[PDB]
Order: sequence, then structure tokens, then C-alpha cells
Amino acid sequence: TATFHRCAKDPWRLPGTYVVVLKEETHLSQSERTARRLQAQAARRGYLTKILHVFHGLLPGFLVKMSGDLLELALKLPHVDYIEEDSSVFAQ
Amino acid sequence: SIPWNLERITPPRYRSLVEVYLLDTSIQSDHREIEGRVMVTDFENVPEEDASKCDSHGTHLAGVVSGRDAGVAKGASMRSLRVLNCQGKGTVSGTLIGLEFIRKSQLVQPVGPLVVLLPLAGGYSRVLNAACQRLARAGVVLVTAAGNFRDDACLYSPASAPEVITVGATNAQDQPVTLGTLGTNFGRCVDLFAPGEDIIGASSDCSTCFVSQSGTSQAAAHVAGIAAMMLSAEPELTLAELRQRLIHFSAKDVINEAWFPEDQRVLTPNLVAALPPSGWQLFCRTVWSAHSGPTRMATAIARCAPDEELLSCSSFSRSGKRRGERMEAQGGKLVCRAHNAFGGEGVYAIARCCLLPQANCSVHTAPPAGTRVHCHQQGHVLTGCSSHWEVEDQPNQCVGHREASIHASCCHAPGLECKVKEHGIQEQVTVACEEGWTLTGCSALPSHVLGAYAVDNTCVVRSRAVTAVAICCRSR
Amino acid sequence: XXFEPTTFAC
Ligand SMILES: [Ca+2]
Repeated sequence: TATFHRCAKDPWRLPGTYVVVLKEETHLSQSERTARRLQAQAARRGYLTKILHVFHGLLPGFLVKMSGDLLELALKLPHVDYIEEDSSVFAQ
Repeated sequence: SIPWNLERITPPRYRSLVEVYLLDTSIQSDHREIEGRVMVTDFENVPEEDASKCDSHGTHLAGVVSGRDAGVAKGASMRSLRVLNCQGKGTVSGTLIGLEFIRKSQLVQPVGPLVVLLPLAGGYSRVLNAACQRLARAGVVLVTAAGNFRDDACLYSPASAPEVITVGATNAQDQPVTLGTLGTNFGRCVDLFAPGEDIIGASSDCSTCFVSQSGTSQAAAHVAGIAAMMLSAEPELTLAELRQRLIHFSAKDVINEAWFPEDQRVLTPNLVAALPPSGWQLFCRTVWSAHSGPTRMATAIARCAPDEELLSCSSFSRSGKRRGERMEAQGGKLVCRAHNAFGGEGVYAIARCCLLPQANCSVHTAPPAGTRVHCHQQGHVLTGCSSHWEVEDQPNQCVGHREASIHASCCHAPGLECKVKEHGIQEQVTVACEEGWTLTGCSALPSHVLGAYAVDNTCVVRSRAVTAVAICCRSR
Repeated sequence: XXFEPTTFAC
């Protein structure tokens, strides 16, 4: 049910940072919990993570800096709607 | 003395409670043009690099929006967020955080109507589109650049976000900017065009300097200032009302469409923004689908915005191998669905979307025998006719060929008056509603029609002995 | 200065 997306224009991709978007009704307390859950799981595999930001107000979810190897793990987390790899925007 | 672009958008008759947010590079907030009217926010989120350069872009745009001498909405209060670094680069994620920042500032210190200018683009982003959609649902007006790649805007974000006003760039000759392989993006995700080449505005070089820049952002900044002024005059406008009015007040058919790729010409709205001239009127707009695939069962869908009503539905394919269209319910809304045929490269669905409150609407179908249906009452009006078929090769009443099923759009709106206007003669036949009237439905009477679509208030039918049928309404 | 390289990707 949880899908993953990265920018179709390869040179504009920014691998290593991921926006995890939780299902719509998700309360901020669950968002943060889920972020901590993912951190725990990744640590049990010797991966280092950093939760850059937790989103609430428009979308629930969080910004995570982490190896892409953890994407499959991240996608199984409760509440996850989809995950999108960060990517560039430019002055127009 | 008047910059071409400020003149281009002034309507034939003319003479601070609104805030415009700007997500951009740094701002020289004390440049003469904007001094005192731009508040630098305390928000910053930029990727690392890899002093005049750093604030050039944002400074010029704030200038276009609100500048004392060369600005569109000269009395405009603005707020800047820094999301582009000195090379003008940002991240999707940094932008999200900024947009989130706006909603938070709104919740903690509300003011009046908010306009958000987003002078940036990356490729289609799901999350960035979603964020924009929520910020729009929350009652905020977003204006964005169509993008500078002489390409389809639907492939870029936030340009592709449907709820945001997406703005392409035209030049002093009113033509779509082109430059080599670059230039204004185009296509169905573009809502309208505005002046975007050779635009005078504040230069970060010194407190009193001006410079000419060009870009779809400049085009977008014009629309944001026009929007700021529209909302000063009528602050209760919703986004949907605001979008319809921008389209309505734009100059029509001044763009030579041969500048666009062949298959984007019908999709790209022929509109160059303008301030409105300065009780209730019927506003409508035409919404195009993406081209469906070439498979038989391929279909295309066009949808209206949440507060709009779908008043009619048509379809088109330039080969003409299509099986027509039909209005069907989907998620509580009428949606317009078009059908491809065997050997067909695919088809477009084309919706007419209007602002008509006080109204309930339904579709009435009759199956094949030609075939007829009608709206069976009074003060309940027929606004559109659709027709589809399974094969391959009258007031208030729709009629189509005997091997075809037929559909009527019926609306309850006793404030509305409608009339049906026909004309026939041959590549193309058109008929237009009289001034003061709004085109709600466009179709062809049953030779060989490639299709039909509404262009502003003109019904167009394309053929290869053919008559176009327009339904036209107004308030009484 | 027309299309300043300050705009991407002019
Ligand atoms: Ca749009």
C-alpha cells in the first residue's frame, strides 16, 4: 500500500534524504513515534539515521537522512502512505 | 515611461489587507522599490552551495509584485522565505518546510487573504503537489511558474499541482517566449500566460538600480500582483472564484498558437493576464484531459475543481478514431470521460467547468435506437450534450445518431437563462455566444467530426454538411 | 540583463 517515488529527471535527484508521508488522519504524536521506530530498527542493522524534521499542519510525516537500503524497512512502518526521495528545485 | 508589461496588463478602464508570501533566494529588503513593505521572515532552508548573485532573483520578483515604481500591485505587503541558495537552487523538502511555515504563521498570527508566490520548479513531485493542494484547501492562493524548459508543464512541480495557479510567459509581441530549446512551458497544466520577457524591476546591485530579467517566474509574479489586487477589492473570493476571474479578464486569442508543438495547441489556454476593469455573473472554464493511450479501451478523464460544476463534456482526437464521451458520477462529482476506438492513437476528454452555486445537476441518458433525451421540467436547464457508442463506425433536448447512446446535463438554476445557437457550412466550424453570455456546452450535430471543444465562449468543431451547436447561458 | 543566468536554465 505504501509506495516509493524518486524524481524521473535523474540529475535532479538527491539520494540520501527521504520525505516520509504518513496517512491523512495521522496525529503528530504518532508521526514522531513512527520516526523513532524507524530509527530503532535501522540501528539494529548498524545503519545511522537522522530525523531532520517532523511534518504536521499540511501533511503528516517526517524528513529523514538515511541510506536507501532502509527504504523497504521504512515502507513497512505503520501509518506510512508513501515515501519520496528528496530532489532539486530551481529559480525560474 | 510605462514599462510595456505594466501597460500590457492594464484593462480598457482603470484608476494592504492582502499579504503576498515569496519563497525564493535572499532579498535586499531595503531596496527603494520594496523598502518597508517586505518582511524577511526568520525562515531559511537551503541546500549547500557547489552577495549580489545571492539575492538577485528574489529581489527582482518582489519588485515586480510590489515595487513602488515598476510593480503590479504597488501597495502590496510582502513576506519572504529563503528557500533558494545563491545559485538559485532549493530542495523539494526545504520548500515543503517553507509551505508548512506559512500555515503555521497563519494559525498563530492570522491576517487576511494570503497569496503565495512559488517562483521555482523541479520535476513532477508527488509530495510537493500534495502539500500545495492542502495549502489550497486551507484557503490560501498559490501562484507558480510554469517552468522554463519549452516543455509540458504537467511534468514539473509545483507547476503540475492542479489547485495552484500556473503561469506561462509571453513576450512583448504577446507570443510564448522561445529561446533555442528553452522558453515557457506550455500545455494543459498552464492556466494562463503573463508578461515574462524583458521585465523591468529592482536590481540587487544597488538600492536604486533596476534591471530587466526574464522567466516564467516573472510571468508568475505579474499574476500574483493581479491576484493581490483582486483580493484587496473582493477578499471573500475563494480560489475557484479567483481562478475563473483571472481567465475571464485575460486577453483572449492574442497568442499565435503555431509557437507551441502541434499536440499542445488545443491544450494550451490562449490567455494573457490582465487586471480587471475598475452584480453577479456566470463564469466557466474549459478543462482538458491528458491524451489517452492508443489501446481500444483507453479512456481519458477531465475533472473540475471541488466548487465547480461540470456543465458539459466533449472529446477530441486528431485522427477522429474515437468513440465519443460520457458524463459519469465518480466520488460524488460529475467527471467527463472520453473513449478511444480501434486503431485510434488515443483521445482527449474535455470538460466545461463553471461556478454555479444554488444548483443541483444530473445526467440523463437514453440508449441507442436517432436517440433523444431531455431535461423534463421548467427552470431546470439543459447545459450540455454528450454522446458515446459501442460500435466503431428541440429546446431542453439532446439528439445523436441512432447507433449511439446520448447524455444530457440537467441543472437546477432558476436564476439562469439558456439558449441554443447553431451554425453550419470545411476543416473547422465555429459558433460563439453573444456578449454577456457564457458558453456552457459545445457539440456537433450528427459528416465526420474529429471532435468539439469550447474555447472561451466559442464552440469549435473540427472536421475533415457539418453543424456546431452551442448552449449559452447568463443570469437574469 | 535579458535572461540573467540567475534564472534556470537561461
Ligand atoms: Ca494548475
